[PDB]
Amino acid sequence: QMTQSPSSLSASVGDRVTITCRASQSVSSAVAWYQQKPGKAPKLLIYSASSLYSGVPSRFSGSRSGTDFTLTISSLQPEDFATYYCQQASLTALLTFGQGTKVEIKRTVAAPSVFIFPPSDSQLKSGTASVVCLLNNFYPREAKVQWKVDNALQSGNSQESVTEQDSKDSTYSLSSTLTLSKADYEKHKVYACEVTHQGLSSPVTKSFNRGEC
Amino acid sequence: KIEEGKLVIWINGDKGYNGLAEVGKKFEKDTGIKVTVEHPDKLEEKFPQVAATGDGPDIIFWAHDRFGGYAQSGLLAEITPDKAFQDKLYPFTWDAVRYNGKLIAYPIAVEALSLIYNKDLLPNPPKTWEEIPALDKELKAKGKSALMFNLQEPYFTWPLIAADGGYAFKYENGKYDIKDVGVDNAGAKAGLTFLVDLIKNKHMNADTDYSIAEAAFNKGETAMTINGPWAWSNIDTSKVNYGVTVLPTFKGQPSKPFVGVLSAGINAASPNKELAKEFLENYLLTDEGLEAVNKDKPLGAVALKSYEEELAKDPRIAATMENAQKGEIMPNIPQMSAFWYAVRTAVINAASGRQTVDEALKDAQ
Amino acid sequence: SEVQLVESGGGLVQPGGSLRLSCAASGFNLSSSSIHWVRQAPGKGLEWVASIYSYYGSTSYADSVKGRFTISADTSKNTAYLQMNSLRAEDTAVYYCAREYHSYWSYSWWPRVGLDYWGQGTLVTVSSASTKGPSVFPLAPSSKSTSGGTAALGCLVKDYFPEPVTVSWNSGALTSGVHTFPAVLQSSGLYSLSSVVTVPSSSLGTQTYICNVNHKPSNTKVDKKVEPKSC
Ligand SMILES: OC[C@H]1O[C@H](O[C@H]2[C@H](O)[C@@H](O)[C@@H](O)O[C@@H]2CO)[C@H](O)[C@@H](O)[C@@H]1O
Ligand SMILES: [Cl-]
Repeated sequence: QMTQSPSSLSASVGDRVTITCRASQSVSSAVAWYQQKPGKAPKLLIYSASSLYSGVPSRFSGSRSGTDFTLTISSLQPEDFATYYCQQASLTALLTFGQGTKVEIKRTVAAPSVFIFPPSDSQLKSGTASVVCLLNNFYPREAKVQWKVDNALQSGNSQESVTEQDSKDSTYSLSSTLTLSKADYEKHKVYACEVTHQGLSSPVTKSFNRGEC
Repeated sequence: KIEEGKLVIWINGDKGYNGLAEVGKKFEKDTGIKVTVEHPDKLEEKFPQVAATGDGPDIIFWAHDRFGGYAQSGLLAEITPDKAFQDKLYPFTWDAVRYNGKLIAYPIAVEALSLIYNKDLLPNPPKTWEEIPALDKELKAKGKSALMFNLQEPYFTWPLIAADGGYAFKYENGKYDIKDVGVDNAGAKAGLTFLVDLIKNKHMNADTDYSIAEAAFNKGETAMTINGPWAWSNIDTSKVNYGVTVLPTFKGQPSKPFVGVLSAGINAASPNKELAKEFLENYLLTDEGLEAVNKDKPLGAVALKSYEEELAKDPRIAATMENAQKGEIMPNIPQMSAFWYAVRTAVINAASGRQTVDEALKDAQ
Repeated sequence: SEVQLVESGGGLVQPGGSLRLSCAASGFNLSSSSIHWVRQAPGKGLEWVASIYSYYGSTSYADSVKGRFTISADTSKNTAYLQMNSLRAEDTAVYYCAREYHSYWSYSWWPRVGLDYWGQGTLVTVSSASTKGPSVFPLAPSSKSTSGGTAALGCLVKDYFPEPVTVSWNSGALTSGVHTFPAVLQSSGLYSLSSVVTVPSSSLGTQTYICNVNHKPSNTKVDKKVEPKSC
């Protein structure tokens, strides 16, 4: 087991960046670091804990401190925003990858604009109802969406996905879909989605009433 | 002829032979079979001489590099661990004891040299060999010295010789070319020259051996030494506040220590092969057997998988395995004893000044 | 002569089925290197699968594939293989092959170093779903949209298989403020995604917003006009 931390970190061009993996019940120093961009294969950075792979720029370096292995980027460059993976080869000849670390572009905290969408009539025509909550252009990425049906908490009946960091304003957008059968959708009246974000002083709630207008 | 109904074991005098004898007393308690542990001088040279005539110990312990020569001469029994037992040790340690496709010994532990430093005299040990002369000049003003280690055995100087390019035998396309020896190339010459300059400028003494360097470090007279895990227990007794860390780099490249696998071979002449197998598999290569030897003198990174959790609690072992990560497992081919004898003569002749570096390494070639 | 690895054999397979991947190497002798298979489930991290790791041809596997996958190699063809049997939904992923080599290795392949060359990856989908085109529904702008500001609308593309779908707006003319979200795999085995866009609230009654959905696997092309709901 290779515990990688943090799962995501925000930084600016010129920053010194540090990523650490902790090895458990292991004495191997066969520790490598990889960089991966969206849609591409991983690329080797460091091997043997501290050896710089040929052709990799000098700002990348590895070190070991006890059971903790760290990748350092001395001066973050624009092409260095990506995901990084640590990897150990155990003395038992097993490979383990860390969970990964997203290095993303830091910017000013920005609260989301929240919208809620009722299921269309053409969908209800088929027996299922999807309720969509939109969080537009926020930062940072951490956000909490809570669905409430007649002020009752929901769990296990919603899925969400997030976009990549926007190429110009460096923000995120999130979409959450509340899925219910047409029978259960018409048993209730008030449908709300509650958003908790650092840019919001208090949770914002967007709601509608079933079949009003 | 070897006496039937008991075990005689040879192991080097720097290892935990008293702890190993405690495992033999447990074997004697359970089975009634007496185990006698001996540590004769130059046992890696004595064993091939007495074993060839059908004498010697039942079991011989040494690093894996000498066993290929013993196997070629027919002096070792092929060992017979089943698949379940082989799955109890790390695969790379089994690779170290394969010769001509066959297992010729039981792997015990992985050994590598580390830099050992006195934290009170030197809280930030140097990262490069190149900065040691200035450090010594500073410490000599205070009646101390920077570094002392064994200059009589090439094992201790090999990490520096190999750093910039020196090697033993060339390996190419799945085999060694035993006529292609790398003891006198540019990389080897650079490393040995740096050692000789340390001696010419009186930062080290050509006469320093194992005992002298050990005494000097354990009394706080020198700030660093180079040694393996077996030496840590005597440092614990001296109460020096020591640390274990990575060997220094040379010309920007890591030191490349040879990695040894302490291994146990069974004398082909032994009439106690079944007893020897039972002792090694079910008494030594257990958590409690390795613990008993380790309490006497640390073995390093023991080959038994079930012990890795305990090893990980010992930060000296992580340092040992970081130096091993930057090194190479020794060949075990029969030509290794000739390689070692040649490097030993070249280092001694160059360090003493009776020959230049070029003359000594040319004679080793 | 460049080192490279090329995976093939990916595709769609039913749960319980079998699939054999191939990894063709060039620019180096595969027999002197270690060869590893590593997979990456959609949106997830790297997961090591199997290796040939020693001079003697020893293999190792991750626990999640042990007994079901077999790694092998044909030295005469400089190719490695991953035979995958009893496949499950959780085995869906991009499968990468990667080599590990150290020039000082001998009969001992020590120390273990980095995976320096990877292939582009081949995609394996394990599912019992049939090809199905999506039903596109409007996400009508709210009737209480902040005036003098910005309103949100979109279309919901639901219940299709397999990936992918592409979504545009006004035939590519409207690109500013568009977010097409990554698809989600529903418990039914079908995918679903949304594509939204923000527009001025004063243009809801004067401008036309049409989302164009394309699902090539089923040859479905929908245009869906989105507009406020009538009461
Ligand atoms: O110096 C030549 C010598 O090196 C190695 O011996 C080591 C041994 O591996 C260690 O366990 C420890 O006892 O120190 C020895 C050096 O004095 C090789 O194993 C040996 O064959 C070789 O002659
Ligand atoms: Cl998120």
